Amino acid sequence: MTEIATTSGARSVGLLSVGAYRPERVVTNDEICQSDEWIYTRTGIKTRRFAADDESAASMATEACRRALSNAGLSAADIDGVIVTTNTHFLQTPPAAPMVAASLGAKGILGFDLSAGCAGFGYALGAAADMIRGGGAATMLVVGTEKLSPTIDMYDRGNCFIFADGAAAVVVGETPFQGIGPTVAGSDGEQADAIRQDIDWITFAQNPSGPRPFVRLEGPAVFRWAAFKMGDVGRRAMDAAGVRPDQIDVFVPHQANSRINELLVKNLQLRPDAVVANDIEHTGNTSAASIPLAMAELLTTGAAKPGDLALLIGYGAGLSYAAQVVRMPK
Amino acid sequence: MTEIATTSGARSVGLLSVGAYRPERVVTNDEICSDEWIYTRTGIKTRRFAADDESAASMATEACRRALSNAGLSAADIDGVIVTTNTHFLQTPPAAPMVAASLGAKGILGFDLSAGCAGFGYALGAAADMIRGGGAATMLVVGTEKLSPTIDMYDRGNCFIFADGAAAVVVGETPFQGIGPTVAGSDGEQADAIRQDIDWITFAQNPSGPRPFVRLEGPAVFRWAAFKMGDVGRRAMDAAGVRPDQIDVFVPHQANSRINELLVKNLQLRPDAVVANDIEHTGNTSAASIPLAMAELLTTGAAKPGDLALLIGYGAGLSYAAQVVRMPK
Ligand SMILES: *C(=O)OCCCCCCCCCC
Ligand SMILES: *C(=O)OCCCCCCCCCC
Repeated sequence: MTEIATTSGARSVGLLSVGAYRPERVVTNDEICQSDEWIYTRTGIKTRRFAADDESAASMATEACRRALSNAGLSAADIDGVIVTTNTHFLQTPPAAPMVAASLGAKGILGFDLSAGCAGFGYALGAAADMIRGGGAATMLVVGTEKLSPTIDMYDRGNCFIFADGAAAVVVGETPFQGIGPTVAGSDGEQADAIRQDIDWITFAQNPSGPRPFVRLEGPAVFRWAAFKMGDVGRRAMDAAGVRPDQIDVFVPHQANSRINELLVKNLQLRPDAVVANDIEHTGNTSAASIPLAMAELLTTGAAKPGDLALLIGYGAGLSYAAQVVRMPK
Repeated sequence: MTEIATTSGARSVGLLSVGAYRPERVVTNDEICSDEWIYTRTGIKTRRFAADDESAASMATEACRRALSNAGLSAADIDGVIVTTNTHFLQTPPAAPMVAASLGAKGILGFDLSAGCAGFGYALGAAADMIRGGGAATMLVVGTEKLSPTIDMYDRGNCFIFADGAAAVVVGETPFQGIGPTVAGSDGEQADAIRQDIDWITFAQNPSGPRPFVRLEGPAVFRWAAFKMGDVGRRAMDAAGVRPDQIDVFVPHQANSRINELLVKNLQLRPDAVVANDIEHTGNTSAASIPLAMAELLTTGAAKPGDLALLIGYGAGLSYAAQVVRMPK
């Protein structure tokens, strides 16, 4: 017999940088609601950004990657691979990743698209770290990108003010100390219909002049699942990384709803002075992009500092969750 | 001052089994279209089309069941599932949690990976990487495809190529290393070579225009695969510390027989190396093609468990992913 060779990579892996792209167009509650107080009270959202018509999930991802590279002090030549996590790449094929790689001037590098609803970022982060420690790569881009605005039913009074557009990217590479803890993840396939495209594209393709697909949300069900189950997920993620709740400096949950996230902060028993991501206020829910965008906002404003111990929790569609403890990038 | 735990799982990981699902309905060249014309160009004689109530997700579930059974394991033994596909026709929810739920392991981690036909290679790599990192001990990786609804029956360039099916592998700890290092890359400059021609949203906003279909720039894909994947193969063998002459089984993506015939020669394998030819009765099932081709070779007994196999996935995005594995089941 011949033994199949095993390779090895870096032991200590971390977030070198974050780079964010936010579309120019600002849509206020008052503009979209044709009550600002009503929306803000229920969601925590005041405004959100909508991408232009010529912008796409891939194009915003590219801009975000450019910015992440600059913040890590790297060129595209330094990158070994790129994972795009998104739910709004509106082509079955080709994937976004190779297009992103090409736009960045690194056309040959490995990459794929990963879809796990709002939790794809934690999954892609975990995969990158695993890949780098495995020896399959040394430095990687992970980019959450989302163009949700064309998917919104503007007569759906349950969700139309929730979803928004944007992209943010992290660079994952070797660090002097461990910077990304073990990935804690799971799902609940039994509640798959809680967040969905209501009509599959093929059913629609065969009757284009009938009702078209839009995003649908069973809000109460999602609220209850997130608010009550994600505490245990955070604890698992902290326990795996060997850290206590009181050691957490920064909490970055998925920016789905402020009320959900306030309940999680309380459930997680964090320090009274722990810094909690609240990017949703002017960014809305940008799904796969929300955590890294929220990371960027905290670093941009000086609320968080690079090296801060952060707990990230992603939750959402499919009913999927992914969580991990990290050190803040940049 | 605050340590983030450094961990690890099993260093030696491998394929414990493969399970295949193929739809009942056999469509012949004669039914679809000239038998000799298609066969000369592609090596396809027949292909399988899934029923209307079948999906990529449902077929993935069935492929997983069989894989589990072939490994002598149940859903309880699995820590996660990766579904790779290009024909999950929902933006959300992802297929993976639905497959987990249908297996009776609704709580397990999982996600959808899309990378054209190279998705299996990437997902295999990712699954092994995850296990060695300690994030899981045993995983399912399933390639699945319902390609028939995407075919334009008037596209005389490709209508006879694509078909339906699913196959899954169980990935877990093995006594000896069973999955070589991932060799992967892409060429985004040739993104339009294999594509959905009209994006779903553009189509939704103009229902009076044409509907989307799979489009293929054959020549451009042929050239790229036939002359570039040889080197990819060599890089994957080199990474696994194996010579071409040690390869028992070669499993390229079942895109086209003629491409694959040129690849076999370029790769300089043993005259008696076994070459996957599942395309003949399965057609091109994209992401499902490689595990399906593995299962076909094991079923006929052309390949045996333990055999040293070279896998090369190539296709859309212009993406490729390759590794050397030991044959499972
Ligand atoms: C996080 O859980 O958010 C999920 C949002 C993804 C919705 C995808 C859009 C589906 C509708 C397509 C018209
Ligand atoms: C392997 O390279 O396969 C790529 C083919 C995937 C085709 C997806 C279908 C796109 C058309 C949707 C109507």
